[PDB]
Amino acid sequence: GRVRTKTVKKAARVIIEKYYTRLGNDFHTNKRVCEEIAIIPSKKLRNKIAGYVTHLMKRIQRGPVRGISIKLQEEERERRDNYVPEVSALDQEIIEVDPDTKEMLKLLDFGSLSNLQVTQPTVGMNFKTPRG
Amino acid sequence: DIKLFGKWSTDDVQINDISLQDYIAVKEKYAKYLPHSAGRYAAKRFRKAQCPIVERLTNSMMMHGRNNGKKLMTVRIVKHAFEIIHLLTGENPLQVLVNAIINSGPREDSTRIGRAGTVRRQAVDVSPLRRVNQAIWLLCTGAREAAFRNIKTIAECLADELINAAKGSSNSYAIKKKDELERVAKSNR
Amino acid sequence: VRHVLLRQGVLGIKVKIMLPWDPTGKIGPKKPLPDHVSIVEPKDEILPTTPISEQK
Amino acid sequence: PIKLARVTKVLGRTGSQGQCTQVRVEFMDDTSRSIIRNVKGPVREGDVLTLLESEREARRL
Amino acid sequence: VAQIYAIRQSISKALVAYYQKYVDEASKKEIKDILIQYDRTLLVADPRRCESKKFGGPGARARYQKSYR
Amino acid sequence: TEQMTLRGTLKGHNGWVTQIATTPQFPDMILSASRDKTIIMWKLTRDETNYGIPQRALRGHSHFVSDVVISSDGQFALSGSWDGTLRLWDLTTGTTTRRFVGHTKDVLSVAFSSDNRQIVSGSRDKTIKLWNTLGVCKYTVQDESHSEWVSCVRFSPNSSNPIIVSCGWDKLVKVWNLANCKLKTNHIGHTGYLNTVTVSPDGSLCASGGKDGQAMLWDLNEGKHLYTLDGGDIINALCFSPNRYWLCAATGPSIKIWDLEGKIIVDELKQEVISTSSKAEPPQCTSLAWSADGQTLFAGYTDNLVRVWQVTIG
RNA sequence: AACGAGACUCUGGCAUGCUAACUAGUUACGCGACCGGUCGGCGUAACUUCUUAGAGGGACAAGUGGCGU
Repeated sequence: GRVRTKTVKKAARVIIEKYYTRLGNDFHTNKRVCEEIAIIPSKKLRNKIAGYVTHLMKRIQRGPVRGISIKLQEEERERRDNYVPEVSALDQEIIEVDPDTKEMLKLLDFGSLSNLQVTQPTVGMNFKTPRG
Repeated sequence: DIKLFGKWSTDDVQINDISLQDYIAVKEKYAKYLPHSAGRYAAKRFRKAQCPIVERLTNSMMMHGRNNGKKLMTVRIVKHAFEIIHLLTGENPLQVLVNAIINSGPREDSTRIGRAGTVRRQAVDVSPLRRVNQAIWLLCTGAREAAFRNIKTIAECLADELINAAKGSSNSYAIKKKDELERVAKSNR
Repeated sequence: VRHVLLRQGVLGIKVKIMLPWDPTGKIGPKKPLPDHVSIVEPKDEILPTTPISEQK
Repeated sequence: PIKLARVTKVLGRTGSQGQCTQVRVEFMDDTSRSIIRNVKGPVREGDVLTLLESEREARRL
Repeated sequence: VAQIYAIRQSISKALVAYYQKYVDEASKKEIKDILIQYDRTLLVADPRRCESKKFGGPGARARYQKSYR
Repeated sequence: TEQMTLRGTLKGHNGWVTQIATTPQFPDMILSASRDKTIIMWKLTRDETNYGIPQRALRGHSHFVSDVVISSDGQFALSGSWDGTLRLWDLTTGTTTRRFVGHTKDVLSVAFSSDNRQIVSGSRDKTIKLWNTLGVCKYTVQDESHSEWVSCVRFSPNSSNPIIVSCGWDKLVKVWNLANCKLKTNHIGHTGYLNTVTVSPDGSLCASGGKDGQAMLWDLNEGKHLYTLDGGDIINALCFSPNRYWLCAATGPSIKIWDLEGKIIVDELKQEVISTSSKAEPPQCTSLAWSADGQTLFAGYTDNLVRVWQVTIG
């Protein structure tokens, strides 16, 4: 079959990671830039690097890939990670406590908290999985 | 427009069985002027279904060792047979070829299972492509075996079995093997 | 491959040397191995911020 | 009687030496009978099989 | 046989090139589709040539008969 | 008001239609270079079942023909390809007459002069080659042309002082003084490489697009970034329009025709009604062509065909 | 990380594109011969399709559609 060995895949991964701006989807202009960037002993390896690159550039539009790391995604993930909402998800006016949680807060002298709305506790003591 | 050997046309040839329709060639666009085509039919599986079955019969005509390369020998054997067929019947001689290939191939074989010397077979189906493959084999070895030490030539011996397989007679070597290949097949079932 | 004649008999000596690269200013072969792909280290593209029309 | 058939999907290739393909066989009488049969020879999907006893079952030989 | 299949290929490839060089492309297409529809070996060369013999046998693939004990 | 409609496709190629050239002297022949090594003379019947028929294929190239151009009269052509050659053609009998060798990389584009005697070409050798009408090169450029390839070279068809301009893959539109071989103006304004340069018919406004997707146009007399036209994906090609005063810009799968002084995208130009093969990429639009009257717009696509666009005045 | 595998080297296949051919030719022109035909018969020129052999191209699972966490 047609499996690409570690030489083609290692070279293709570094040449994506360093020169992502020049590479696109055409295998032919990928081959014309993979022979100007790199010094490959010639064509039958040059067309195999440029073909895995042409299969690897289509794999970058659909999301990240678990090897290489390129700085058009890794700025978008950075701006996705520095994302705070306007009002936090911990600012709830009605938070729900059990009966016994309120007793722990009264031990911690937090029975004067106004936002707590004690729920009705569960009527059945049914939590274990039915063994057998 | 396209007549085999420039004389026999293909428009009135009518395959009977639905089992062999997609596999047996010419009716429509496999019409060739000659059985010699020199094409790469063995390059993939199932590709030889799309070759004209006149070339199939020509190719299996040259089986034994002293005739193994001779294609221009066997195409004139088939051409001279297609005169004797037309004389002895009076119709188009391609309808009798598909009548012989429809009739001659078995429809239930036995697959061999046992030990070294022990035979306990079992009956299975027959794929229609193996039916086409084993039709032409029985026809051609019947023509080969009954022309060996005999004054009859190969063109007469091919034609006098290529009609006897169309008529379903049991004097032809082909139908004599098909009914026994199904008789020993039913005997296990 | 060479021979030695000792006291007791003959020895053979086989010596293989894998030579290195560095195109021949006196040493080694010119071309690299057929699987050694080298990649030119990119000088980074400087970031184009505002359209400057440099009429020179 | 004799019954004419069709091929839905080829399942796998069984037999002592792998000579038998095992095939999921539809009938041609608009029947919902999807019998499994043992066919000897080259088969692809969309064939037209021809059986003699149309009530047999697929084993592994 | 190999020169018959070379003559009929060059007749076809000559008429197609004449109709391309001194007639229009449309007539070249209406020739080429019938020539391709009959048999593609009237325009495209057959690229298979004889393999080389190897020691150990009488030809390319076949090997000499071996014996035991 | 003015829309863009389909009348048919010109299906005669096998590779990507790389670049189209049209002539105003002949309203019937279209010349479209391609990536199946052949340039095809078209003939426009404009009936219902064939808008265009091929007439005479021009075959001299051993690789992908990149850029074709027709002379000031409808009898000479000029082209280049990715084998480092330029083939001067003849439209009457359909052959070559001159062959321009001297490049060491892929000839990317070739521009034709108004006086039909100055032949310029840009290659992947980071060099620009200036020719006669015969074949001896006059001056080859190593005046720090670009640090990388030269993707498109175009003349300026102005009644004023002419100029020669050439973009590149180093984000730069360099302006050159013809017959004196010297720089005039740099434009450090593009992110990512470029693909094309077109020049307006007055000879004042050049356009230039690339991987940024934004047609950043400049001025040829003083060098101002006038309008920042926006697009989606890559700009494969750009061309102007003399009558309607527009700027034909290329999206990937579609075409963006723009009002220039108004900066309104007026039409979208695409055709996808299929759904079982739309899981992949839609085909790009590689080239653009504007004829004499401007009623017709031709585009070079990746389904090996050329689509015609009609300006329905409504 | 190293070797072996693969890459690699020779060979087959393609090129009316490049380089050139009296120790390979084709086409054309006269001559000659026998009935516009036939010349592997004779000499000039246009040129490399056929013949040679060099560089460089060309095929990568690249394209489309299915199946694959």
